[PDB]
Amino acid sequence: PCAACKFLRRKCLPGCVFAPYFPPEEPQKFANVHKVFGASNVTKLLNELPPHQREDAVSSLAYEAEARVKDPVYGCVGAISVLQRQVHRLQKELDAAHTELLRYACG
Amino acid sequence: APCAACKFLRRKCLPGCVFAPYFPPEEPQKFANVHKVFGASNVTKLLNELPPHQREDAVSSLAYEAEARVKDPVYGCVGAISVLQRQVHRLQKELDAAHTELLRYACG
Ligand SMILES: [Zn+2]
Ligand SMILES: [Zn+2]
Repeated sequence: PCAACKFLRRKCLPGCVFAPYFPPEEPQKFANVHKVFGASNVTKLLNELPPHQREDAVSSLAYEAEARVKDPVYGCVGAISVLQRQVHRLQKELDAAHTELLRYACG
Repeated sequence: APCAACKFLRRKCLPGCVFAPYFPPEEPQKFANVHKVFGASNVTKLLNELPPHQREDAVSSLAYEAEARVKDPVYGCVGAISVLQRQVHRLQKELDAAHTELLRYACG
């Protein structure tokens, strides 16, 4: 029984569409995804993808869902905002450093 | 005029519609993306998990996340995080090296 069928009460049949990606030892993975995206959407979105991309797709969904559970307002957009601010700060600092270095290089 | 959610769902946008303050008619693709990725029912319930003063930010985040998954159906906005993780590390390395070079100009 995969994590999905355990959660969903149903028997986990050969070819259960979640079993390849929701093992029972990771209950949190399916609970978060179901709460944020919904089991039906996930089946729909996985069917739209090449089979060889579905493992990475599930991993991304699980990451996004977990971030949504722990930060209901921003989810992982919060991380993106934090990282974008730090890029800006560092690029500003690098600007000053590069001009200082260029002045030294000119004698 | 019905909000973008009610126009998409082909239902009457009534006074008190939970979507109307956040899905204006001028931005139909915003709702279409959020509906595809999260679903109207999930957004309805999340919006009611939140106080009024956070709903606008929540929808903004959902919209960005859904648009990212339309553009990148595999990784979504996690691809952005991966890129930003690499870039921050790289810029920090470059800045540390520049500070080291500056000190050698003054001391070495
Ligand atoms: Zn199963
Ligand atoms: Zn409406």
